[PDB]
Amino acid sequence: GSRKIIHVDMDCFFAAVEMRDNPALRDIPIAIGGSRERRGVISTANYPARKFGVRSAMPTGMALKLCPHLTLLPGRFDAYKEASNHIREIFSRYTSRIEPLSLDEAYLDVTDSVHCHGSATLIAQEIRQTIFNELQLTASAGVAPVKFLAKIASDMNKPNGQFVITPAEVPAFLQTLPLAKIPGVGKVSAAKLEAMGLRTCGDVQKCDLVMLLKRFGKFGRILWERSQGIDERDVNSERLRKSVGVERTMAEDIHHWSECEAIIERLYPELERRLAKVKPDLLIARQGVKLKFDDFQQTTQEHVWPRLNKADLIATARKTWDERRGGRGVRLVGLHVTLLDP
DNA sequence: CTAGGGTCCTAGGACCC
DNA sequence: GGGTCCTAGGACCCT
Ligand SMILES: [Mg+2]
Ligand SMILES: [Mg+2]
Repeated sequence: GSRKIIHVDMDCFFAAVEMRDNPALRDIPIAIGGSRERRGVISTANYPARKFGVRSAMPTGMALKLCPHLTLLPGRFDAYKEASNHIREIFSRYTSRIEPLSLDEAYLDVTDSVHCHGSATLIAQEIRQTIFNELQLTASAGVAPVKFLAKIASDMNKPNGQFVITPAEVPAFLQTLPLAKIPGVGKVSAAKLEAMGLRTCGDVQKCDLVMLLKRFGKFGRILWERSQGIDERDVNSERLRKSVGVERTMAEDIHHWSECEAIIERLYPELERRLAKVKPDLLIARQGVKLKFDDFQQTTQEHVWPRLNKADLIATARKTWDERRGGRGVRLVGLHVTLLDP
């Protein structure tokens, strides 16, 4: 009863696309991200930039201190979406059991596959080769009996490689696995776990489930399970979008309601255009707004509402402005919609 | 020197039983 | 008191 899960993951995705489309960017340090003047961050970087320490989510000013010649690109999201659609269609040549997680990666359940004599190792390799043909981008892959190990495995031999974890290999792999490598255990959790002496899955195996449940709730059950290679989550090909949002961080903090309202007037057409692609009649379940202040606290207020409406978003933003700003400056304004259930 | 696109979980009061 | 909805906040995911 052992499944075969593939996780496929594009290498330096946004950057790989810009270098394919402009070969002049191949050997110099490049990064997709907002300028230092726009108070931006790095979305991703190529390997020449990463050598300097440039990483995703790094503030762009820090990226530039590490790497003064970093070439900064704004991003061509239709080009990334196009490559994304292409690799998903390549995935469909092998199975319909496809769960995309973002533009550039998916899980594949090839347990019941007929291709490559049932070899998941060879399927992953054929998919990676096919993506390099046809798109001229490289992908890495991970093969394992459950999702999270497959996703960990696709990181271990990148770029342009893969890694297979067999059931017999799972116990040795887990013993020294840092908890922070499990998808969904982030910096805050890893720090709480470290402070109680839990660094690796081997550390957590020596823990009582009941204690984990008390100290972490349902997360503690996930931790206990994952530390044993237990991950019964099925590959789900029927997930649907639940929200759509449009927000912007300004280059300077704003301090006047007129500035905030002016921001909303530019954001609203974008939100309407993106909703309409998926919901022509603009019918929704909730809509709402987001402010982030200069102390980086952020607040949202959203409410049941039947149909995208600009004035109500202005009105709600006005209240949030008056009622929870407390005289602080505002670095970000955002709009938001929750989509109807079906 | 701190983005923009999202998902999922938690938690208190409202409302319903 | 138990479901479920409503809303807010936050950890976390991707690039
Ligand atoms: Mg990637
Ligand atoms: Mg990815």
